[PDB]
Amino acid sequence: ERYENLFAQLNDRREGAFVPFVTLGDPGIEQSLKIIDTLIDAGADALELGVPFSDPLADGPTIQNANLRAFAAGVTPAQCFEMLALIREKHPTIPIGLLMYANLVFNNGIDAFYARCEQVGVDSVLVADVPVEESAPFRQAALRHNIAPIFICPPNADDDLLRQVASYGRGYTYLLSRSGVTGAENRGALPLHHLIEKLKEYHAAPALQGFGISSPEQVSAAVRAGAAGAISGSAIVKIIEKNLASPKQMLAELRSFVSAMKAASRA
Amino acid sequence: ERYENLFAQLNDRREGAFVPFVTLGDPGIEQSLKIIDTLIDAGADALELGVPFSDPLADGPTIQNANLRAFAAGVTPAQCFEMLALIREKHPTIPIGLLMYANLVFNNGIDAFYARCEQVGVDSVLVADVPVEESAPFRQAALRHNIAPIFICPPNADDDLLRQVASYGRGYTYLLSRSGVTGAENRGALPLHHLIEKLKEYHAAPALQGFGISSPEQVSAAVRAGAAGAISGSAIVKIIEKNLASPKQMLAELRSFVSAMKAASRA
Amino acid sequence: TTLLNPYFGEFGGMYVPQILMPALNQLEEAFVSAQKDPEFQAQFADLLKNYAGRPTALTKCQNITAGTRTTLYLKREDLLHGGAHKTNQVLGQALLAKRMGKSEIIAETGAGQHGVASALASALLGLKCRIYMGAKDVERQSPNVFRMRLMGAEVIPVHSGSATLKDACNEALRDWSGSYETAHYMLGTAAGPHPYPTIVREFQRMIGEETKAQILDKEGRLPDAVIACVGGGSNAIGMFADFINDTSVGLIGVEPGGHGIETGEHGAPLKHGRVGIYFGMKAPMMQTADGQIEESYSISAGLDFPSVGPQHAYLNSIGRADYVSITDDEALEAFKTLCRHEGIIPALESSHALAHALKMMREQPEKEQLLVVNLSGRGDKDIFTVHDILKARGEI
Amino acid sequence: TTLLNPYFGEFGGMYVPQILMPALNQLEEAFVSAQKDPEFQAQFADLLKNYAGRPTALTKCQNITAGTRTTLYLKREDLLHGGAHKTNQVLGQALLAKRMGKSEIIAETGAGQHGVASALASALLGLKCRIYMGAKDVERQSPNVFRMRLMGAEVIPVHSGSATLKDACNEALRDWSGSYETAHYMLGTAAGPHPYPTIVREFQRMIGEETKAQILDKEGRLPDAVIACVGGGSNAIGMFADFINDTSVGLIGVEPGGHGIETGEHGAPLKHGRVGIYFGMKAPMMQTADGQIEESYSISAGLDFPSVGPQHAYLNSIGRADYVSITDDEALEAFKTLCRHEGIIPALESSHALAHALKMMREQPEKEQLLVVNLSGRGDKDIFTVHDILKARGEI
Ligand SMILES: Cc1ncc(COP(=O)(O)O)c(/C=N/[C@H](Cc2c[nH]c3ccccc23)C(=O)O)c1O
Ligand SMILES: Cc1ncc(COP(=O)(O)O)c(/C=N/[C@H](Cc2c[nH]c3ccccc23)C(=O)O)c1O
Ligand SMILES: O=P(O)(O)OC[C@@H](O)CO
Ligand SMILES: O=P(O)(O)OC[C@@H](O)CO
Ligand code: NA
Ligand code: NA
Repeated sequence: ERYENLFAQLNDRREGAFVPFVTLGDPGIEQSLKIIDTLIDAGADALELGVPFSDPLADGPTIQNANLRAFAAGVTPAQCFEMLALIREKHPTIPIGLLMYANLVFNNGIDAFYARCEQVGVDSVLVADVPVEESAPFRQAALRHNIAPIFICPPNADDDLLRQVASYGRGYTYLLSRSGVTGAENRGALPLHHLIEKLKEYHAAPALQGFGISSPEQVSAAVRAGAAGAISGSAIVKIIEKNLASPKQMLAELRSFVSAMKAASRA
Repeated sequence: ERYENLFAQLNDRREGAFVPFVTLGDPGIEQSLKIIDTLIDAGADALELGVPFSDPLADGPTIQNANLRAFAAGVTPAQCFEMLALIREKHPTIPIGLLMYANLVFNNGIDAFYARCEQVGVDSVLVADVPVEESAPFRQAALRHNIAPIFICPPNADDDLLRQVASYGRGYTYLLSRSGVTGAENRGALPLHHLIEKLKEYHAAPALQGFGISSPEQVSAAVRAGAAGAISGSAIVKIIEKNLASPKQMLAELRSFVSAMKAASRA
Repeated sequence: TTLLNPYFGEFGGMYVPQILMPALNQLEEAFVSAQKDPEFQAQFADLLKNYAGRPTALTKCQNITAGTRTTLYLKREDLLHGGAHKTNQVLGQALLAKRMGKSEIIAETGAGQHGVASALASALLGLKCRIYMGAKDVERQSPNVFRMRLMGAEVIPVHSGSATLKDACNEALRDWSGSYETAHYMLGTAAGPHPYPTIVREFQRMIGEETKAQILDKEGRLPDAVIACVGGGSNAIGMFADFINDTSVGLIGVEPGGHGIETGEHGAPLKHGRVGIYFGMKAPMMQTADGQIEESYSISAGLDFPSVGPQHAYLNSIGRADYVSITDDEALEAFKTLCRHEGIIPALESSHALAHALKMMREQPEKEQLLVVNLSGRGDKDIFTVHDILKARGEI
Repeated sequence: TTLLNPYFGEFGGMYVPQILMPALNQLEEAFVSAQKDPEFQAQFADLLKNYAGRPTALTKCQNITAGTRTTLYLKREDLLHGGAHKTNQVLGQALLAKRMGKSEIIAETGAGQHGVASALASALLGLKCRIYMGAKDVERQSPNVFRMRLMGAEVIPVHSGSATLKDACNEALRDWSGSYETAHYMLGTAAGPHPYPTIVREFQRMIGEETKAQILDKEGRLPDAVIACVGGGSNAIGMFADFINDTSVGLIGVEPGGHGIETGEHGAPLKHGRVGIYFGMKAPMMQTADGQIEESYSISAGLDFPSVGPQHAYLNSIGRADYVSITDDEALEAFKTLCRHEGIIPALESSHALAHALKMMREQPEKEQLLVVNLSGRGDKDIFTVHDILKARGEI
């Protein structure tokens, strides 16, 4: 299982995971594939990949506009699964996670969605607008298709929710840095050592911290606090948007940024 | 008394009275005095004279605009009484009647108004918006100053009102041709022989028909029906307005029209 | 001769052209007979309750009076169908018009509220309605003109004089002088020739009758004073009438002070005019030294009328009621205060009454007093007027 | 785990980001405790009666049904303070927000009516209110935007997507995701995540409870059917709720058909959409084959929403309620007919419900039937929309 293998290796090396997020198909299919190949080559330990959704209610403006760009290119979920199949054929060991909105999972059949995830080699699915309280049919279909169901540990979590997330989640636990929606401009400030340690006590999947992580200093800080890694999306997407007219300057700047973030995860 | 003398003479001659109305001071003091001298010289048996009022609610557009013209010349009630005094000095025998709105009579004192009417030689006052039911203080002040109070016999009059008008009125009875407001465009059509004969039975002051009389044919018809005369205002005022830039063409046309109307009153 | 007294002391009367006296006498008789007819009372009550929505609420202000010893209630005529008290007596007059065999209605309006009321009642009861409106007010009140026309009324702009209410009243009276056989003149206030001041009072007096019952239920005693704006008089006499014999209850009428009494640009004839004869009545009015009728002014079109009903003139003369004035700027502050602190957007007319109550509270904040303001209408019609004022003052 | 069932059959649920579940659970507990608290019930009833003006009238149409065997009553929520039913449940939610220690309110609106209601309740009860509105609707509804701001609300235009309600809902939910500690999200319809469909129903159900008492008093029997428009669901569930167990009473919900169902430019997901997950619930919605959320369309901004509350979806599924659609042109004819023949200017939303009742009467004019239409709001806000339509058709 790719997540267990990843975290075992990083543990041996005294390292945390750096996990970039991009929207599949932003700004186009071909450049998106080049972007992801660059994130990996530049040091990404895992991937989080979004499927453009018409109404992304957990995303701030940076990722809203990434969705809009994918739509301007005609990106459909079917094309995203084609991309996912190719990415997996290129990179057999990297964990591939999807960040989904519920309607895209539900509307052609929950089971069929996770069956297609298994066909293309996806390792995990987070459904942003399905809390653990609603997750049963999603969890069951993920597990039935050898997909890890990812659950969110919010900073306002209580003990009953910690136990649920620890018991039902697989692969990694998504540790939310703060309230609000995605965005690099808003950095989380609450200390999370208490939640991180509770999750370990309950044998939860290793925690990756996400939301508002956009500097190497935040990556080292999440690792110093016990988290097994960090996710960064808006910060990476902002580089895409800033360089739309220079596809190769974009890859250059993506490479530089990822290496600097992954470096901060080392030790 | 000028009205009794007038009607006695016209009766001898087998004639009815033609009585023009104009607004005092329309279009100016000097031309208004020339206009009235022309009406008399052209055959008018009596005069009806209006004092410009800000809100003439018994007048249609033709006489509304005559009021506006007098106001554009600065015509005040005090100037109108100066004109009245001069007109009387020029024409000692013609009956001079005023058509007033109540507020101009009431607002410096009813008695003082009729006292000023007596000083300048006015023979009668009609107060357009004082029905006989409200007339007591007006009637008393008129009579106290040797002024005839004029009352209106409307075509919807009943017997109780006929008796009141006959008993309280002096000089002449104002026989209304129709409902509505003044205007030459709207000719009365109801036959009034019945009202005219009732007034004579009750010993009313002689009746002059007014409203919408604008042709010689209407004058002869009012006389053929028993009325002692006819009043015409809008028809005469329309000649004023049509000739504002040609003061002497106006007098020429006024002369021609009055003579034709007074002719129709003969026999 | 009349069935009822046409005068309130020296004020009132029937100063109309002789041709209109039969119509006034017929209307009086119809009214007198209606007031004794339980079938008419039952029909009028059914329309008031089930169509217009009476009884209206009596709202205690929760925030406006903080820090004072004033308790303030608002009688919510703004919640009547049509958005103002006008609907009460238009429904009564419309029923009277049908009792008399009339099939057309003539009315005039300045704010448009009585026009809206006349139109809605004519639509419901099957009468042909024509409405005179000062052409100036036609352009400022184009949305209310469209409302009237949507409900099937004809709206006739009046380009004459000040192009406001007085000028529309004139044209309506000229019209009626030649159509009284088929058309009822639906006068919009407690003014004009007898019997209108009496009929409008009796068809508005449920406002004060409900207030009295409501305040006795909520406070166990009568108000120390009831406050209403005065344009022609209807909403205030409607509030006052049931309290006239309750001599402890103050009656406060508020005239518009416009840009200030000292500017001459106001609508306050009761306190700053002179008795005259016009509009069919003997009443205080704004006039020149020579007795020409002067033009009034108010930010609120519904108060912009240079005379006042005769019963208010009489109640003032004897000291039973006290009359005051509120300027445009004071009315505007009270409009904003009600919006922000009670969530009620009041008509600019009613904002004059509120403004005087706020003054009574603020001037003597340790005086214990129980006040009722008649909120005669809602201010939806006024938000454009208010927006353009706040835009010209850099406030927004 | 919840105190109350979050689902109506398969529909409903709480499909929100995990971070919002505590706020939803807190709100549920607050509501459940409020419904057992006589002090809360007494305060809510006092605001409804003495501030908003309940009970509202039940009006028998006198003219519209001439020549048929249909008797038609109109439940007059247009006479509520604010001009629509929205005020009922905003006052309840505001009280709940204070019970919970919240000092700010977030809301969204398309027609502006829920925005006006949120603003007036926040002004009265002392909350800081911010309102999201589709920038398109901000320009079409600039007078209601100004009303909201006059009452102290902040109004935030949303340039996103269709620039209408859905887009404002999204932004409100994003906002709440980061301010739920201090701000209560005042949802404007009977939709969204549990507990909102239940709370909005229970804070609207006096509409049907009053109607039942009123119709039994006037006719001695229950209606054959009650008819309401359906945008998100609140006014219709409010009318329906007390009749759900009266199985002889038909329940008819009317969705907007826009330019015609066959054009795809409509707002009728209940009958012409497909079950999906969005807005925090599992409900019928307009979506592409791929599951992207589609844009809805209606002449009436208040019905322009591409989903529908889950209880309506459930009542349809089991056959307890029947749902139909009315096109722009049919709604417009019913708006004109009510104006001209009853003197009531209805909201364009409510004009959809009236239009279907007129169809039921006209299609079967010898069928004896007793119908109640919920007149959910007044149409003052719509007269400009209607004027520009009649101007483009040469009708005026
Ligand atoms: C909401 C509201 N409140 C108060 C008033 C003041 O009227 P009131 O003094 O009679 O209580 C008005 C007047 N609106 C006038 C009503 C009106 C019609 N004809 C009139 C003649 C004289 C004076 C007022 C009117 C309008 O529609 O414009 C009004 O619309
Ligand atoms: C007068 C009137 N009648 C009927 C409706 C339909 O609403 P309902 O189906 O809930 O009974 C509305 C909606 N007005 C919407 C209300 C709203 C706010 N947020 C929403 C989210 C979804 C659907 C509707 C809304 C607006 O203010 O624009 C309305 O203003
Ligand atoms: O965009 P940000 O704020 O980095 O949040 C991470 C998110 O995009 C993927 O989970
Ligand atoms: O204007 P006309 O219609 O002629 O009526 C007469 C009147 O002006 C004087 O009494
Ligand atoms: Na006045
Ligand atoms: Na909908």
